[PDB]
Amino acid sequence: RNKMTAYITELSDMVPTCSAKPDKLTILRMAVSHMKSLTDQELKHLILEAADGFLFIVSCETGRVVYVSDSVTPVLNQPQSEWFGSTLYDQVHPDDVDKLREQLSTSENMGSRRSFICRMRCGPHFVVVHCTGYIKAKFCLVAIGRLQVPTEFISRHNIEGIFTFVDHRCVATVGYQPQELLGKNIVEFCHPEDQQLLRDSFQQVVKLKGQVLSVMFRFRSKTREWLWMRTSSFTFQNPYSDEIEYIICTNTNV
Amino acid sequence: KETEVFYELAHELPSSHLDKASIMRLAISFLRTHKLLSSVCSQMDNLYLKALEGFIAVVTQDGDMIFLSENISKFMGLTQVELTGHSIFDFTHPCDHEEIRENLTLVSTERDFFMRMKCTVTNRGRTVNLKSATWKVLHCTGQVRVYNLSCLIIMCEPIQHPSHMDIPLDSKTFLSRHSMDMKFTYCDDRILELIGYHPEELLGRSAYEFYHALDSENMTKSHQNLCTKGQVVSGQYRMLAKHGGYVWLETQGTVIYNPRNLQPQCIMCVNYVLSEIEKNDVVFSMDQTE
Ligand SMILES: O=S1(=O)N=C(Nc2cccc(F)c2N2CCCC2)c2c(F)cccc21
Repeated sequence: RNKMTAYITELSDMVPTCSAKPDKLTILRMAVSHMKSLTDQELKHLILEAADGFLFIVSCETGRVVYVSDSVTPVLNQPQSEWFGSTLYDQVHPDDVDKLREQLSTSENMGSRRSFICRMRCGPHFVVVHCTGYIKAKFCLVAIGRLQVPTEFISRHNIEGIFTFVDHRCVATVGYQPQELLGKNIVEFCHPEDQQLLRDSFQQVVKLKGQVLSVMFRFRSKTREWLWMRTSSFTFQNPYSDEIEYIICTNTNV
Repeated sequence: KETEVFYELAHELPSSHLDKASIMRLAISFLRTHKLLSSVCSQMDNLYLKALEGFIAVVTQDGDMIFLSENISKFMGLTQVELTGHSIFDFTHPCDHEEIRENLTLVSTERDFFMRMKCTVTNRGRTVNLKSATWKVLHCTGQVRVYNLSCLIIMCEPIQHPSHMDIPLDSKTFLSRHSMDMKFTYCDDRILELIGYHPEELLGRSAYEFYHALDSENMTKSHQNLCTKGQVVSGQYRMLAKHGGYVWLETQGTVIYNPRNLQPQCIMCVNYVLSEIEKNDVVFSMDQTE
């Protein structure tokens, strides 16, 4: 009984002209009148609010869009004048048309559904868009496309200390091409005076699993220069087995 | 004499077989949702709903599901009428509740998470009573919005099970099997045409050695989700290509269970190739050095 009374008072609050307390039999009739006094676009608004998506109907034959909603402007910063009168291939990264051809094909898949990711041009700037839709009536695609969320270089090593991954910024920081660091141990590029130090660091990073340790040593550049370098390093662990996949270092000059 | 106005409320409710408490619940939830919609804002609803691969959920800061789109049954079996007005915690996995709470409160308003919701529909398409309800992982993406009270407006998409695929897969997609270690145990031939690796030279290899380091934080996160809830959708990441460069990738991971001993057997991954090989002139790992 308490919950039905609470429902009655809540419905009394939700009706304006009623809050301005008429029974319950009366309260329901006031609510019915308020319902009679009052859709579809309310779904477009919730969808744009939740996923930053816009609806579009294109043609499965030529790709020409038969309808684009105004929601394409807050999503892609493009007016309906651009989309309308064009085809989806013109609004898509040139390396996706093949994919698009496979999705806009109705040779085997009607009323079938479609789900695919593609790069759409916005504002040349492209944004990743997840498109989910279905085939309709020759045939059209009704879909919704939604959006979604040098001083150093990163490197990966094995337990020994051998470069197994090098990010390109090394070319600017130490001068070597990535192929020149890959395959060789990091101790090889270290000043001998400092080598032991570096080794001790690589001996502790593994024994201090997951923790970050910072060593500093002289790195031999391609120009044969002793650049002082601060390497912060930690071991990466497999989330399921806790086994050490590799040692991740952030080699920073100065 | 009795009251038939209760039937008139269900008729003007945008109905017949409902108890009085349910009609109250639906009316009050509709009015609150309309208040929020007047807050956000200043036929084609069929197209907008049929084109969705998920359902819209407007949930208050206290967990009250004040709005659910009509297609929710199509993904969850539980209908719009059965759930509207009820707490989300009464229909989600307890181990996710706290996470749900963290996404319901509060400077940024974007929300992107994975929750486990009750599901009474089977892969056959039949609907099942509420007592036997499996857990379905929903990728929920949306916004927290303060209105005059705070709500969470999210789109909740299920992650298609790799066995039962209703969506046509284009040539830019390929499958890969993994252990819970994420080491490769099987891969499609298409990878050779898409990234350049032979499906055999990848077996027994840890997938953590083949993606660009800058994406690690993403991957591990996904992995944990994939091990905690059974399914996950990764962000956009880079897998290092065979002969230098990398390829952009988004994969849907699903933990497969052995139907006989009910044990986690493997992880199937549906990898969507998002681009051609980028920076193919640059080598990144030792595996790229032939
Ligand atoms: O580039 S990859 O070597 N990294 C892959 N995935 C991966 C790696 C580490 C942790 C993880 F959680 C994952 N997942 C992504 C979501 C499912 C699990 C992957 C893949 F799934 C297929 C092909 C090539 C690759």
